[PDB]
Amino acid sequence: GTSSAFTQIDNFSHFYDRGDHLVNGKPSFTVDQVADQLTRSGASWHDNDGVINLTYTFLTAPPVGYASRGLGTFSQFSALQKEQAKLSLESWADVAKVTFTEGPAARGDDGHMTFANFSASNGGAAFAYLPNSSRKGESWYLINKDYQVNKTPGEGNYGRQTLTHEIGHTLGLSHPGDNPTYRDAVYAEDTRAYSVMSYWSEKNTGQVFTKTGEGAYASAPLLDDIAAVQKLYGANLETRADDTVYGFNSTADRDFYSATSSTDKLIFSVWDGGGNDTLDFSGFSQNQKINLTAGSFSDVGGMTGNVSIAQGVTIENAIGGSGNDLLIGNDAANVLKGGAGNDIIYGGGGADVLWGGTGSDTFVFGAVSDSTPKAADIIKDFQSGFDKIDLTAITKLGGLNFVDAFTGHAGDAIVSYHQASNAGSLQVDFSGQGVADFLVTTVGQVATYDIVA
Ligand SMILES: [Ca+2]
Ligand SMILES: [Ca+2]
Ligand SMILES: [Ca+2]
Ligand SMILES: [Ca+2]
Ligand SMILES: [Ca+2]
Ligand SMILES: [Ca+2]
Repeated sequence: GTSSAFTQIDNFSHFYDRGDHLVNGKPSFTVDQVADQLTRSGASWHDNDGVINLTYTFLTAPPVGYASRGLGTFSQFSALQKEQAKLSLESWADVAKVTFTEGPAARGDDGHMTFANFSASNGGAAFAYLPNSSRKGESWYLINKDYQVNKTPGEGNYGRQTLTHEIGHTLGLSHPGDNPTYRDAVYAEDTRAYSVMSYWSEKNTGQVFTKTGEGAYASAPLLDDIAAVQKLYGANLETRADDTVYGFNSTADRDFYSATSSTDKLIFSVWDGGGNDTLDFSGFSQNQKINLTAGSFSDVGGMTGNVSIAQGVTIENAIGGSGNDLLIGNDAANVLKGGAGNDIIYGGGGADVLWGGTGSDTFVFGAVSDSTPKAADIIKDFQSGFDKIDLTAITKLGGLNFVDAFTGHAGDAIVSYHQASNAGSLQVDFSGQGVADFLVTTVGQVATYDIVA
């Protein structure tokens, strides 16, 4: 078998797997299947220029026929609502080839949107219309003494998500399914851990974002939402195409991607167009499980399944926090830093740069191809006696035979050290061809007792 360290890596790596199985008695849908699901109405703005350019207006007066909508008193968006609406619009624009410019309907635009408030509860908390309807572009928001949610929308609260969700609807995204409860969902992932369009909380799928008495809602399009809107209008590859840091020390310039304190409740799906990027969750003291696999979920900031990387996005680096984290790389050359605490770092393919940080860290390898002589991982701060290099997924605990030179037998391993440069290495001949087919180099000596095989 394998060590518990690898099992933990393997477990988390698969913990959020989707497709071809039942969850909560419902079929689990992959991202692509949800994208089909969320665009099942067939409605969309139409372009040609390859981009959908929409204009939008913050209504200053009721439109003709307004009074017949049974909405009561009309009111214009306050400056705060406009501000939040613009951030919400932007977060959609960041991921799909759609643009939102404030202004009156124009001949050259591809459609027009309107935002306004109403005061009669009978109208519902808020609502919008698909782009193929006669009220295409419109989204309305309730505000009265009894319902104050839309009055102060802000990063992380339902007021901001409402804006995001309603705009999503005007873009062509329908709700995940047709009193109803999650039990009536058509697919397992119909919760707001996967999509802001869902009416059901993340607790239905097991994720934990916050506790009772507190609200925590993704401010921007989540994983399936991104997939859905990109299916409709194409992926916007131009956003954040240079190097980008997400989380703490964020350079993404988006409130929902920024963290400044250990108590921040991050709920986002990373959309990124290119460059060498990092998920920096170093400011957190809670245990995290960061997965750089495209389309995968991570447990960040003491929460679970709250962070994800969109399909088609390559994120290269991850920085754990103070807790006992799991860091999982992808096929690219990754820089993974555990931070303080006892971490389990898995590089995956390519030559990775691993940092344990203080504590007692474990560097896991699941396949020979993870770290070869021609493309080897480098653990830049290996602390012998405390850190470990785990090869159990490869050896299945069969053990290794530490020697000074490969004898041609499968399982031979060579622990070397070059004092003059404080550089160490673990070479292994798994195939037994008489030469190393697996290599890991370190900064700091490595001893046979630091290896788990
Ligand atoms: Ca980037
Ligand atoms: Ca990248
Ligand atoms: Ca850590
Ligand atoms: Ca550490
Ligand atoms: Ca990698
Ligand atoms: Ca690797």
